[PDB]
Amino acid sequence: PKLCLVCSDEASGCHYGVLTCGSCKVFFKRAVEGQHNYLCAGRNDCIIDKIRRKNCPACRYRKCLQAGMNLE
Amino acid sequence: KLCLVCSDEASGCHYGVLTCGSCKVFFKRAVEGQHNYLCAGRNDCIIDKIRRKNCPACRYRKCLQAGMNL
DNA sequence: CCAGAACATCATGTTCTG
DNA sequence: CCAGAACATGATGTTCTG
Ligand SMILES: [Zn+2]
Ligand SMILES: [Zn+2]
Ligand SMILES: [Zn+2]
Ligand SMILES: [Zn+2]
Repeated sequence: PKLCLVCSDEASGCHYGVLTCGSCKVFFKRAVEGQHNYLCAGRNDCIIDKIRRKNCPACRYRKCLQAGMNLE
Repeated sequence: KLCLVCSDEASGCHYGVLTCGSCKVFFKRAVEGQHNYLCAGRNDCIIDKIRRKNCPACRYRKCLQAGMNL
């Protein structure tokens, strides 16, 4: 098996340049195309795992960027 | 005038406390649903009009600290 | 005016299609 | 295999109903 570089769930494949799970793949594509602006309610360092990833879009988006996801 | 939980514009006195509509229904569903809420932070999230949706654990906790019940 | 239900929209995740 | 669209669903918020 292989892990999502963003949320540590089971990766489904290489998406947007990075190993990710399906949910993170479509989250990113949705985050980079739409207007959302996200606000972190903690300290910009929220725990993004399978359980908590939808708590903080802001921190999930940032982790997406830091892993190097991009549309091409 | 301001929701004690999220500082959004309150609507009336709900469950003991001046809160907004969204907080009223969140609180009732919280208590009467008993979901496993988990904070992604340190159990001290900021809860305002936007951030209240981020962390229902902290939101439900702040409701309690405000005095909401029944 | 307020509680509870009903409705409407959000946000997310799986599945399908190209 | 991967991207983009379509579908499915549970959480949130507003409106109606008692
Ligand atoms: Zn992921
Ligand atoms: Zn965060
Ligand atoms: Zn509120
Ligand atoms: Zn929290």
